[PDB]
Amino acid sequence: ILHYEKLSKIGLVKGVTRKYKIKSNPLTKDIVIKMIPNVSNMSQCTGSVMENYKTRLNGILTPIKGALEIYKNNTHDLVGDVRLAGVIMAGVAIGIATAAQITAGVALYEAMKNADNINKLKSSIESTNEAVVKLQETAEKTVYVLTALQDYINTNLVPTIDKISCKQTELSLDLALSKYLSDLLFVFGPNLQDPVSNSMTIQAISQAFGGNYETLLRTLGYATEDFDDLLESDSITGQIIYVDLSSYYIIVRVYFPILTEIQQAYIQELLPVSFNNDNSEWISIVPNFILVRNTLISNIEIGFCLITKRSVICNQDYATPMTNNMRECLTGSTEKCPRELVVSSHVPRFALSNGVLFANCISVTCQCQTTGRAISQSGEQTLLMIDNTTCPTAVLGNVIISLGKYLGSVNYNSEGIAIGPPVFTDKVDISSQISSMNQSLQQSKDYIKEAQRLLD
Amino acid sequence: ILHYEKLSKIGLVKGVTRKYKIKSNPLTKDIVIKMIPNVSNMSQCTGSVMENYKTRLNGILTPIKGALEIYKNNTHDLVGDVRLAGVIMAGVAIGIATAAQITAGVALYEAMKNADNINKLKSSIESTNEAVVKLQETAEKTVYVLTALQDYINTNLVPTIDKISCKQTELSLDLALSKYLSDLLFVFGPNLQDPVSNSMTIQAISQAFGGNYETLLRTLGYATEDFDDLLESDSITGQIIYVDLSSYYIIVRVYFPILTEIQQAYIQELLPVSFNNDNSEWISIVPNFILVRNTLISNIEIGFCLITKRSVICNQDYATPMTNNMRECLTGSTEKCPRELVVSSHVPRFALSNGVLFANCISVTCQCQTTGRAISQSGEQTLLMIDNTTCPTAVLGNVIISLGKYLGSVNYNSEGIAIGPPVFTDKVDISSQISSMNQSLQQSKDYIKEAQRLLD
Amino acid sequence: ILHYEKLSKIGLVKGVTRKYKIKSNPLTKDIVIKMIPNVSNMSQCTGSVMENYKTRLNGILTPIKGALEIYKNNTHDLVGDVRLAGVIMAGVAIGIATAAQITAGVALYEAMKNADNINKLKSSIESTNEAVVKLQETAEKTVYVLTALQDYINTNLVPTIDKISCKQTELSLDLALSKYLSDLLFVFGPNLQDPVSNSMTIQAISQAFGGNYETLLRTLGYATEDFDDLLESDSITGQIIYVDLSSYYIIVRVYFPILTEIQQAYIQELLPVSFNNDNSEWISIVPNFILVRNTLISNIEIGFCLITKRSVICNQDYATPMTNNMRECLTGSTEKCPRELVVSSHVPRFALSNGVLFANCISVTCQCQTTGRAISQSGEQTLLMIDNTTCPTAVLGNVIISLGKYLGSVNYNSEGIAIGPPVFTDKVDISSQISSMNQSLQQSKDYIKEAQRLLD
Amino acid sequence: VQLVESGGGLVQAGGSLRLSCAASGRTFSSYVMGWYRQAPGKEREFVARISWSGGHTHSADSVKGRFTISRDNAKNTVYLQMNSLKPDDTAIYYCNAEPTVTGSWFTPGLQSYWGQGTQVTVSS
Amino acid sequence: VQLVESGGGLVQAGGSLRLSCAASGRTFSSYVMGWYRQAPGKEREFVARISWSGGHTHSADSVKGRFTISRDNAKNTVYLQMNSLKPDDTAIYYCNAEPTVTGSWFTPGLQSYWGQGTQVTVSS
Amino acid sequence: VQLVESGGGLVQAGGSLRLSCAASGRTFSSYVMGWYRQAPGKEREFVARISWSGGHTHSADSVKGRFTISRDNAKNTVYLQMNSLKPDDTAIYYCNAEPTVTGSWFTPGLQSYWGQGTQVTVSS
Ligand SMILES: *[C@@H]1O[C@H](CO)[C@@H](O)[C@H](O)[C@H]1NC(C)=O
Ligand SMILES: *[C@@H]1O[C@H](CO)[C@@H](O)[C@H](O)[C@H]1NC(C)=O
Ligand SMILES: *[C@@H]1O[C@H](CO)[C@@H](O)[C@H](O)[C@H]1NC(C)=O
Ligand SMILES: *[C@@H]1O[C@H](CO)[C@@H](O)[C@H](O)[C@H]1NC(C)=O
Ligand SMILES: *[C@@H]1O[C@H](CO)[C@@H](O)[C@H](O)[C@H]1NC(C)=O
Ligand SMILES: *[C@@H]1O[C@H](CO)[C@@H](O)[C@H](O)[C@H]1NC(C)=O
Ligand SMILES: *[C@@H]1O[C@H](CO)[C@@H](O)[C@H](O)[C@H]1NC(C)=O
Ligand SMILES: *[C@@H]1O[C@H](CO)[C@@H](O)[C@H](O)[C@H]1NC(C)=O
Ligand SMILES: *[C@@H]1O[C@H](CO)[C@@H](O)[C@H](O)[C@H]1NC(C)=O
Ligand SMILES: *[C@@H]1O[C@H](CO)[C@@H](O)[C@H](O)[C@H]1NC(C)=O
Ligand SMILES: *[C@@H]1O[C@H](CO)[C@@H](O)[C@H](O)[C@H]1NC(C)=O
Ligand SMILES: *[C@@H]1O[C@H](CO)[C@@H](O)[C@H](O)[C@H]1NC(C)=O
Repeated sequence: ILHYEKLSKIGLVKGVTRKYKIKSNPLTKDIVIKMIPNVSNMSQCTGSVMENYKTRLNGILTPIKGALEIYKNNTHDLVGDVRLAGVIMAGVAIGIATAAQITAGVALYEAMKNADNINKLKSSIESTNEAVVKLQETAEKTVYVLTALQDYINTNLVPTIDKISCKQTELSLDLALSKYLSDLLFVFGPNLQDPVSNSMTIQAISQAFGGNYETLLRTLGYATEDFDDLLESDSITGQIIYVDLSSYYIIVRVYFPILTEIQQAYIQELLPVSFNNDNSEWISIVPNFILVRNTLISNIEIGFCLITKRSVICNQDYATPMTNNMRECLTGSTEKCPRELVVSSHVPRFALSNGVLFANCISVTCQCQTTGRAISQSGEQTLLMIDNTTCPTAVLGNVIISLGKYLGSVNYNSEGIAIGPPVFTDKVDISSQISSMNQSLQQSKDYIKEAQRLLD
Repeated sequence: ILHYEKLSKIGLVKGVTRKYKIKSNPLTKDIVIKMIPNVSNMSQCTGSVMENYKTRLNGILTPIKGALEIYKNNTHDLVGDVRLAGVIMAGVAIGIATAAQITAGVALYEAMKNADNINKLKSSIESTNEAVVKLQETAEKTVYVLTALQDYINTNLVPTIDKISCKQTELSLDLALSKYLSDLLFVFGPNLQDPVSNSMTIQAISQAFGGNYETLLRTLGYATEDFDDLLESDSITGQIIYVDLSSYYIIVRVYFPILTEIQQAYIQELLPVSFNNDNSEWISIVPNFILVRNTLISNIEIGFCLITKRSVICNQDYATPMTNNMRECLTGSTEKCPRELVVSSHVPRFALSNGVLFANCISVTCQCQTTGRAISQSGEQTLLMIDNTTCPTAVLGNVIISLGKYLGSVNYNSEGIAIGPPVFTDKVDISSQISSMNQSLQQSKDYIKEAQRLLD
Repeated sequence: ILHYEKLSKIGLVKGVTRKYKIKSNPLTKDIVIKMIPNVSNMSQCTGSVMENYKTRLNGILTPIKGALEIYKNNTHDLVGDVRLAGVIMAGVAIGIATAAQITAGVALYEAMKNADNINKLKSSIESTNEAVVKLQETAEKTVYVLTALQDYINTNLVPTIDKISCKQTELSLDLALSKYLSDLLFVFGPNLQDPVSNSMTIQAISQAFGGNYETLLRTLGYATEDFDDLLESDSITGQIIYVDLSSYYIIVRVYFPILTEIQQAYIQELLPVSFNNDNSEWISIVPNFILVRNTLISNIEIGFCLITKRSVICNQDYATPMTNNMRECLTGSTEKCPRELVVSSHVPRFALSNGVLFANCISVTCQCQTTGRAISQSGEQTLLMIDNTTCPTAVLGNVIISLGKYLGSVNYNSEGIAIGPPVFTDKVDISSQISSMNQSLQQSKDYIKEAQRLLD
Repeated sequence: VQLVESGGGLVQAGGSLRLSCAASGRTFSSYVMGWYRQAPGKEREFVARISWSGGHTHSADSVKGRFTISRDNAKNTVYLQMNSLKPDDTAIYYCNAEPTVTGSWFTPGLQSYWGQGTQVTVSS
Repeated sequence: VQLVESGGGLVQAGGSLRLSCAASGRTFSSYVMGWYRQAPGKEREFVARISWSGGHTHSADSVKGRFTISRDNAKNTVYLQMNSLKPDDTAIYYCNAEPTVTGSWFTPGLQSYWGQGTQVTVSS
Repeated sequence: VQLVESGGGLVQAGGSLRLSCAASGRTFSSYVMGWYRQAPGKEREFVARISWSGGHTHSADSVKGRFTISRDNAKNTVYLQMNSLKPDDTAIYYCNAEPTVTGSWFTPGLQSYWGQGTQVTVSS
């Protein structure tokens, strides 16, 4: 669709085409995180530290529970109908809520039914004594418990209990609990005012467990090649289903997606390169990633996605509209494309695509050793293309490259093209540029008003 | 003030009103951080490691002290007057300084008088051997010392001193000091060129103590319910008062605020929702938090503040001005409000406020089960409101909600409104859009200039 | 060059002049990072944990090697010529590549020659048993090996092997390996799709070694006073030269720059201060750092550089162009400088430069203790300058300052100046302001079109 | 929508099978397919899952390498290839189909379809 | 500005008191109020602090739970309610008032005001 | 471009020397200068480096404090001052010059110039 060879003369080069793939249909598994460790092995040297700890940690879980009780008890199961089965929500009592938040309210109720099975294991949860342990939910199902600091207690304190004094053992425990709380607050502190939401990435939830999210995922028992990609694309997420202030454990439901490609959609990356105009170097200012869907052109805010070597992985659809004036650049009207003046000493001056070099040879010593003659561009040409029809191997700086053959028009080096208007992109410049335009318009507007009014 | 029910038809919904609350009137407490640990328990296996360490760590404290001496000896106490008591600052010698920095220079001198009491404890400071220890400043007063790594030495190395060789004990110590320095530089390296400034948040200072800022605050002995909120709004801050290159401790003064509400001020959040126009979906582009003070409307850069469920906590006043063309939207001239085209597949299409749904029922299958009939909007309507007077319970997607009654004008579903101009928000689109405007102006300007000149 | 004293009346003050210095001519040293620790001291309690670990870690190194093999075997040494000596690159096979990436391809080949010497030590690499060890590459050269977790195994597990059960020892090992992988993925996971590039900062590479980059640098054996500055300016970098899936070690080449000053170039910082106009406080909106090269004025995106107390350190040239309308402000045409309305309660209201105060005395209680008389500005003056010719000592708020003498024009307090147009900088305001301008232009354009068409 | 499983039966331990699920209607080109099995005296456990294009698969770690899954959009079928079956693998196998959804992580009442199930058993 | 404390005296250990500070002038609605006490042979120590609205309070951990503070902007007073006094609680108690300031974390010469102080003592 | 070293010879252990490298041409004002030494039976090892302005220096840790380097852009020379030479310091010393480059961390074929080398030895 887009006119590559016209677009190329203004300092752009065709990048690698990437498939567009996104999250879909997540699976669910429930796990319990126990925030307070077990110390019965050496209780005689714990003293009061565990009472102070519980007094503080209770102070940060109670706001979460209070915010979650709203949806958890202002909703009911539908009765009196058989054509539809589902929940019913007391909108009058909920008051103000977003569509996404209301949807999470349904998932929470749907999950609460299963969480109540785990709630019967309360006596075993309190008796754990390893970092990871497996419990029989029923003869038919099992749940995994992850303990915050049981490894440190089992490894450093329990063995040295005879050499270090009882006082210093207690103190060496206090520092660990305090360090852990100092970290935990960044996730479960006041920043978590909407725990009903189901979008918190699992790397955040895992801060309740020393950040060792690798084990927290290994316990799920799923396996796929996409595992490294789903992690980095922030697609794996966990929702807080239940919390119990009498034992300091939270139950989280983990959602595990499977990736899907989107049909007839691809992302075209564009490599920019500086070019000559008059005596000045210029760079065209156009979006670096162009997204095509069903031959419609749109702009993607790619900062939210993972740009792998072959495809772009996004946790959700991130397309955004494009001004029609800009679209005209991509469909071949180079007069529309803005350009910014180059004033730094180092900026890219050549690139390679399909084995053909595009080079701003006015600023780099382009030449080819097959004949030893230099390559030179006159002031009329913005860029030169180099291929094996002119010379088989060429040198740039001191890099030596062997070249392919160009597939487009043979006269590329002799056509030239109509370049567009200059623009400045700095935020403080923009704030000045808007006012400067307004003053210029105002001088013009006063002319029309006077001629219409005074010389009607 | 602002005209909600006109504003609503362009895809906005009234969010939760929040009180506006800020820092005030901090208290001060002084504490010592000792950066080099004590190793006399096992000195024979330290070898040379402590001399190399001191050689490096001195190299990063000396640039801090050099920047602090400037104010510490170019200032004097006022004499020869009794109408005022205070400092006097040698502006000729200070040379170039900001107003905030000069103010912190007064605080430094005011604090230096107390720090010199702590300076008499130098022999005891060097003789600490726990992670926290309490010292008598006088019979009247006490200071706390926090030691960098004393727990690790007391817990891992001192017990194993017999089983591990002396060489590997020295090496296992060297790694720990080097790890600590690798972290410390991110706060006390070159980024801290202005240590006189009194605004460094205490989470940063606590990097001198392994980031266990919870103990560094527990030692203060203050208690308040606000404690989690003052932390997370970054309102608690520490100033470096003194440093001693012969013993490697710094004295920091901690400032502890109490919060205040601001009278007659509140923040109105607005929930956006997409709406139909023509066949296209649109989103109106207006500031999502509107700040009202004494019925002046102004714009807040809320990213500097903490949005709790009931109030916004800011470490200082963050209001900013609003363009009068934008204000005209909020006081009800919907013709002004810009809108951006929707081209992603998923963006919010309904919301709830006061138990009344606002729904873009052209794109979600709105219906109500009390009769089983569908709800439909014609192309003239941007949104529908749904309430229990049209039908008591309604379905969206497959969420089922029970509804309140609307308080405003009864005819909401029949008015329609004058929707405003389209706009595109991407930074590269803006960099195009200014130039396109300029070319359009220039053709117009040339018409006036020629007519005025050639046919004068 | 720039007109400080005219520019000063609009609320700007001359800051500290800083020298401009940047990275140059880096040196190179090669080191080996071994990612899997050695456990032969307690192999009987490792069980299957090492097989699962290798199975996972292999899964993240194989994509790196695959991306690196491209340049490593599609290039050859030049033969058949003596006028030039160098590599030759198979551009046909490389296909698509940026100029920077191609350059790194040459450096990789140049380094691969030396890496093959290290490749012969494979038997010794696998037999390491300390966190840091030195190996004889030849009788003439030595290489350093850094092991990921050898200290933890040597310090916590190897001594307690008799007190803790074999099962719990194995489990306490598993948690450590899993924690390490949880951290490593943020650097070597899918975000590292271009390992050929030579710009990755060493603080990132060091995540393969617990982040203790201090030791990874100490082993290089270089010493310089710039060491703290090169670190924080992100100028030190490491390139992955080789990887071996049979032993899980990577070889990285470390580049160590030396700083260079740029001739006839300096950065002028400008301190902003609010000023009075009508009854309103205003702030002029101009770039806070002005970069002058050979008396040309340009704008620097200083966020990429380190602003030390005496000079700015940048890892590369960061100049950017400036609109000529803005430049006119700096060369003395104050009518051009935009200004934003002040609506916050706290904003700077005075500053000190060369011992002379510039103060917005309409908002602060300016006065002189030498006489006790207050200082007052009429509505015609934007700011007042205070020096020892008017008062030897002055008070602001309750700060007491002693003042120098002004070197410029004596009548500064009586001249006044022509202030510029108002502007609003919020991003949502800009999105509204562009459309408002367009509507105003359109009403004007329709006038010209109609008069030209209908009354031709 | 109707699904039907086929090819079950009895095999010697260490044997192999090719369980085949067949679909109906034109809509088959967009459904996430998968398999669940119900061992006697155990809850229905997940086995494998496959995207619409067949380029992406996900499965329980307990069957990693042991089992492989593929789909054919021309025949409108899903194939599960089992190797080295152990005695514990005996269970009823159910074919599963689920319409593709994105955006929200949860979708209330998302319509799911299940096959009729088929028997698989292993003899020592 | 003038402040006056009232209601001191002697209690048995475990007793309770209502120390009351009263203010003057119309300006009272903006001042951060608080209390400091001075046990014999000790520096003046902090007790409690209360915002203008009474909605926010801050206190020494040594008196957490034991003491509570409130203010009344119609009477222009501050009340300190003490429970279960220990023998160590004996001190002079001072009422403290301080104008609200924000922005900078330090404010040179910010005008404090102090009451006259009143006596509290505890018998075992 | 031509470089030439001078001032070598023999000194008693603990002695001192002033090795002086001299340059040619007007281009000397932009070249990063430095010294490399070749101990018998060892690879050429780095000693010191100095920027164009002389304001920045870099050197091996093995010679920290022991050696100091300076340059003179008027004379077009580089001076290396050695103190307390140990027996191991005996080696051939080579003067090195390298044009200033920035931007990329690597520069293919960057033209480097080397002096003729000079002898230094130490007697116990
Ligand atoms: C803790 O105590 C239990 C018995 O109460 C014992 O089985 C276990 O071994 C102890 N922990 C360790 C680390 O020895
Ligand atoms: C229901 O929610 C409210 C609101 O938090 C709470 O007070 C109450 O305890 C909850 N439970 C019941 C049974 O009402
Ligand atoms: C030029 O490149 C093409 C590949 O695009 C190749 O087929 C052809 O043989 C090359 N010709 C020469 C002379 O190198
Ligand atoms: C518009 O373009 C003209 C050149 O045609 C230029 O002089 C002027 O500065 C530009 N103005 C704006 C506001 O872009
Ligand atoms: C260190 O030595 C002192 C003096 O003998 C002793 O009091 C202290 O307990 C020792 N520390 C440990 C951890 O044993
Ligand atoms: C302040 O003291 C330091 C240390 O003695 C000294 O370097 C500095 O010059 C002193 N200040 C002045 C203005 O001399
Ligand atoms: C409608 O909602 C209001 C609450 O806003 C309630 O008082 C009223 O009873 C409801 N009416 C019906 C018919 O549901
Ligand atoms: C201004 O509005 C018109 C429609 O009235 C539109 O065609 C044009 O593209 C707009 N121009 C700018 C610069 O916004
Ligand atoms: C590990 O074993 C080696 C012998 O194979 C021994 O020399 C070394 O001391 C052991 N490690 C420790 C920490 O004792
Ligand atoms: C060369 O590179 C290719 C592409 O990765 C790889 O398959 C091959 O093993 C490499 N080595 C050789 C000798 O071809
Ligand atoms: C005023 O300041 C100058 C320094 O700028 C100083 O030389 C002069 O003595 C001062 N005069 C008085 C009267 O303070
Ligand atoms: C332009 O300036 C006039 C005053 O001269 C002002 O009323 C108007 O709002 C401004 N418009 C824009 C788009 O800046």
